[PDB]
Amino acid sequence: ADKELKFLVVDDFSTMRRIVRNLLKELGFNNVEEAEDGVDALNKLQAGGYGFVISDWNMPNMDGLELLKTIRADGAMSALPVLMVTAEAKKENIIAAAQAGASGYVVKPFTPATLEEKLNKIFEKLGM
Ligand SMILES: [Mn+2]
Ligand SMILES: [N+]
Repeated sequence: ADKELKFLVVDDFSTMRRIVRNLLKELGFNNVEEAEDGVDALNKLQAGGYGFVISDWNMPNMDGLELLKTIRADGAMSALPVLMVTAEAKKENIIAAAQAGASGYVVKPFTPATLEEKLNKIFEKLGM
């Protein structure tokens, strides 16, 4: 994928965002910004420039599932890739994410290898 691809990393906890940001850097992606909930995320997304969202599940103000649905229903942002992160693979979460059109899911805690594989799966599928 293009190393200038701009990522938005969304989580209400700084430590989780820092993990993802560092992993993206290791993979060669330095164009990365952070958001602390779904509303903060949409505010950044609608300001423009983003090509990929990595979002947690549970957040105040607007949670990750709601963020995903809002993105998918948006007349402009509908196609934006969104990788959802879930604390544990409760089948209901995984199912809900799939139904709502998530690009992929990853269960935390996750290894660097797992995130890399998940991202590449999405890139390759989308011809990125
Ligand atoms: Mn959370
Ligand atoms: N939700």
